[PDB]
Amino acid sequence: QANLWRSFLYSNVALYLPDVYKYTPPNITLPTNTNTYEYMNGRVVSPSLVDSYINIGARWSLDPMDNVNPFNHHRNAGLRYRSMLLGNGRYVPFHIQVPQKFFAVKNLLLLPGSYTYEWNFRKDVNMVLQSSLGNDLRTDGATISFTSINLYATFFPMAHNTASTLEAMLRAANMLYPIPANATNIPISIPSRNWAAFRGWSFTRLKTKETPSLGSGFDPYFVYSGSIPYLDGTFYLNHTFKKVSIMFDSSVSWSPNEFEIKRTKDWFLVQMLANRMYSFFRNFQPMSRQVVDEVNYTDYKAVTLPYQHNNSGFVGYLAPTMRQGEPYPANYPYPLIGTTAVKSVTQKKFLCDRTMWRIPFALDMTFEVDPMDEPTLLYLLFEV
Amino acid sequence: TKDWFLVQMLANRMYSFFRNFQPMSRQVVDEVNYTDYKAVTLPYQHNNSGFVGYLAPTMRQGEPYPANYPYPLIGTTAVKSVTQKKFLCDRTMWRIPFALDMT
Amino acid sequence: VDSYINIGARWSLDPMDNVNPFNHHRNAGLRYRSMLLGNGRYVPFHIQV
Amino acid sequence: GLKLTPGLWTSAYLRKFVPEDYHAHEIRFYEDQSRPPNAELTACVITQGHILGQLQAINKARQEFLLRKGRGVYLDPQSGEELNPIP
Amino acid sequence: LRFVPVDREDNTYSYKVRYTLAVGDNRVLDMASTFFDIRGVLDRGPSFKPYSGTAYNSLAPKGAPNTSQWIVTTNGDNAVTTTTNTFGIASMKGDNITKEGLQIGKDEKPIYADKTYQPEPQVGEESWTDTDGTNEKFGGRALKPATNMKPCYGSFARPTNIKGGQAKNRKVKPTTEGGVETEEPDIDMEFFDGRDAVAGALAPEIVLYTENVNLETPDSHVVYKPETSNNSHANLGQQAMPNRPNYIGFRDNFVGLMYYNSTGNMGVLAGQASQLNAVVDLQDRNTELSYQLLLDSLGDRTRYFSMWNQAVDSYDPDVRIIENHGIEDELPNYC
Amino acid sequence: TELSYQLLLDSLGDRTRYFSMWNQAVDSYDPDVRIIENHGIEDELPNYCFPLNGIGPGHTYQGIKVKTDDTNGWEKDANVAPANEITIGNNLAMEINI
Amino acid sequence: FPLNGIGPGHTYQGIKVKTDDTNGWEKDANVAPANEITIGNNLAMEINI
Repeated sequence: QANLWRSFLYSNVALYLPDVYKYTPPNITLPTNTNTYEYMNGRVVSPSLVDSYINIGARWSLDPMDNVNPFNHHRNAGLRYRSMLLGNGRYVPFHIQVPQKFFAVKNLLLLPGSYTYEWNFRKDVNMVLQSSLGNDLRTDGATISFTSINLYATFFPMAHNTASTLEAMLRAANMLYPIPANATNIPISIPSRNWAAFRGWSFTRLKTKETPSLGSGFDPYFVYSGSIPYLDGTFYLNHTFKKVSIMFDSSVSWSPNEFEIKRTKDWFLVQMLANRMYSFFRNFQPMSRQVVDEVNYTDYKAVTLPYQHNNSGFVGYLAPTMRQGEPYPANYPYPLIGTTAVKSVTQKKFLCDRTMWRIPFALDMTFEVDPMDEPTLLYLLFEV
Repeated sequence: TKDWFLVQMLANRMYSFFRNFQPMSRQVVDEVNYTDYKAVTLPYQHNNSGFVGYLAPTMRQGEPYPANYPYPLIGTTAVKSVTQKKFLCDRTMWRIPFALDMT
Repeated sequence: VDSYINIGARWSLDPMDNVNPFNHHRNAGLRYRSMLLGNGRYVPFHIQV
Repeated sequence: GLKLTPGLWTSAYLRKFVPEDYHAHEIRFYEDQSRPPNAELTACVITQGHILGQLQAINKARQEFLLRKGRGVYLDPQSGEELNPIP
Repeated sequence: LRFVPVDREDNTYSYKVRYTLAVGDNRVLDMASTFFDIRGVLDRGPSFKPYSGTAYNSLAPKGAPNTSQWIVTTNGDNAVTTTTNTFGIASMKGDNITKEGLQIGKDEKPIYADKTYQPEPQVGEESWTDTDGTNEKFGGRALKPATNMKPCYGSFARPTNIKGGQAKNRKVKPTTEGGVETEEPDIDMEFFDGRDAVAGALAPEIVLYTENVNLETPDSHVVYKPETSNNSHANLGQQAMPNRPNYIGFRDNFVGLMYYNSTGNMGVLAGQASQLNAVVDLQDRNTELSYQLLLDSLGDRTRYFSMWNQAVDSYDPDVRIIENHGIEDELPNYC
Repeated sequence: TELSYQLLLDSLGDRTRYFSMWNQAVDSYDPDVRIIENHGIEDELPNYCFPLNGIGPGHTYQGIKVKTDDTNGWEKDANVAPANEITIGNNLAMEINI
Repeated sequence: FPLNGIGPGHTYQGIKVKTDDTNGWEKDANVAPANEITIGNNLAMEINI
């Protein structure tokens, strides 16, 4: 039973940890590119980082994992469904049908005139395909190729009298802001546009490595093919927000100036008032855990990860290597229960994903964010 | 053939079409294009050699050695592939809509 | 039929297609009936048809 | 353009007022009386109902098509059947 | 109406297509009802692994090496570069061994094992209560010191002959006439007797066929590599781990296959003699996300289709949030 | 007659669509047995078996102590038993892919 | 199965056919004095999982 549990935890959590926690085995040479399959595979993660005892007896997502795209997983049901749909081989021919979207949200109709309609398609593999790991598919050796595209259209009758009647009868902005690494403040200034149509705005945090530089023919710097939350709405870094303050300029209320994200019931109420799959209360999840007290327990000594030994002698040491070591009592973790329990404190955190923030309704703001180790972008959806 | 699909649908529960019809598709090694193909018969295919009973639920026997079956359809040394298709329909019947001779 | 049989795809085995799938010990209905009669070789039955 | 903008419909709605059916002598509160209205109810900008029916029909066809093929469909390369048909 | 395009240009990163529409006389064109129809070929790259764990020698211990050989230089004033050690198995029983090789069948003119395939690695003596006694001649086949050492786990060697053999074809067969070269299977015969055997009576005790194969590991890699030199003694204990699964396919609602909001590459729905682009395809609006939210909103009517959302990205809820309640390991489990 | 009865009962499902155990006896098969979906096994790690004492066998050792003299020599000790079992290196094991 | 895929074994040497037609074998120098080569199948222990 222990082996089955450890194998599950390994294969479903440990291999997907950030790269800072892994290492390159000695005597092996791996590519210098950090987004290629060979590199993402060669690195080996110690099996003891997530062991059988991790947060024993509670619901708690791992601290490293919160800032990792959960959708770039091999248990992604939809991605696996699609990959099966294409087949089980490397070379497969595809027959597909796709709906036009620009006119799906604009809903245009054409009267006489004999128009010309030209559209372009993509052959960049990264943006057209997807991968569980997210390894640059462009350099790996994936390619796409078309043979014939034809357009299917459906006209409808309408009397010329009706068209003449109509003819004689009637006679959202997107902004992306930078966020340097390990930033905490972000003062932004909205460009001055028509103050009207400010029917609330949304905002979420993304990654520079994930948002593509849409607005050209081909972005050479897009070296990732996983989930693009900027395009499919799979946002996950919504819990890294602390406080958003608007300048003193007056605003219509559905109108405070600063909202506290996490120190708060106020934000819960605001988001509920702003109100499916992409909606609050379907992706909000609080959690609570008891942990060893730091300052009251007098005999506390924080052992660093390299010097923590549990299951010594019966597992590879800091490596998926064969048996090594000698049996000996463990030192990690500290018993929170039992006849020799230690003093405890309570921790609390929440995860909200596949969603967005919605503030109800020259403008200046200041944003607070929990520091992160890679560049991020502040996405703003000014509905108009 | 789409024609038969249409005929059976037009002829139309547990004992009914569209509840027991199931198509399938698989990629397999190409026979005539892959130049270095050699069809090993079942008795001469060895995989997991040495760690399983040989042609019998018998104890460990053999020696470890690289396997020969199957052919890698994926990877950096993938082989050429062709597509196969088949369907299974069960707990059902055919229904032709409406001296007589048939074949 | 080893662990690698048609790795990565949905495919019923070629030999199996022409074998009655209902003559299986995972047949839910047959097992239900056999339990209904009991768990021994000799059992008396009271039935209505 | 020829696009029916929010602003135009609202202006038409605001300007309109039926001089009749507005009883200024006593409190009547139509829809509490069991009597028919003085004048037939009509839309503000659109007048002919045939055109409105046609617009409703095109909208319904739009929505049903979007439901039928919103995801896009995968169909077999060799043959031409749908691999993920939705009824 | 189907519509075959007028002009098509397949550039390096784009596939432009141009059409021509017809006047809507007594009719008007529902544009949002339009849908394309694509047909092509897809190559998912060498990083396509639609399964977890290996496919070859899955049962083998993850440190077990094949039966291989290596050469020790033994540098010095009188270097001895002919060490040629071996480590492996011999399981093919035989009555006797001679210059020809292991004896398998007697008919006498005993039949000696064919070198192309025999001894079949699959076939081994099936007896723990054997106690045959007398002289137990045994044979097998090992890997020559030219093929790279890799663990049995996830090790493949394409078959080269119909009978299951894996030996490569030696490309060298010099002849004393100029002429041309010839191909012979690269297989040999090595004999071993015993450490304590006295020089007087030395007889073959273990035959061992040795060859080269196109060893490769299509779905595995190495996690522990003691020494850098290929084919060394310590290298026998290198570990292997299966390659990580990686499913590739199209995106949810074929995101990215069009060129919405691409100022450099846009479209026009203008008249043949109008020159007014009716499609203002700018980057102010994010069309794909608008589509996603629109489809989500349309759930009201389509709340009956339970597979309505069989492609949307999702995660295993237990992976993201972990509930550790231990393991019911009260008893032991002996072997 | 029997097949007529079977089809008749099947047809009667309309009214009897509420009885969820209406069909608890009809023959059926495990869908996964007929059509097999092979996606491998999450066997990334090994799974070792260790001896009952946590160690294999070993060798008998004695005790020696630094000489009271400054001499860099060692002598037999009497405060330690003549024979002590102390294994050398890692322990014997055998791995199985569960 | 053991970690190396084999149990223990016995040390063997190398011998080659004599350059003479004589049906006799001599010690060889192109092979190491000691070689580990197990005989028969490998040690194992079975468990009912």
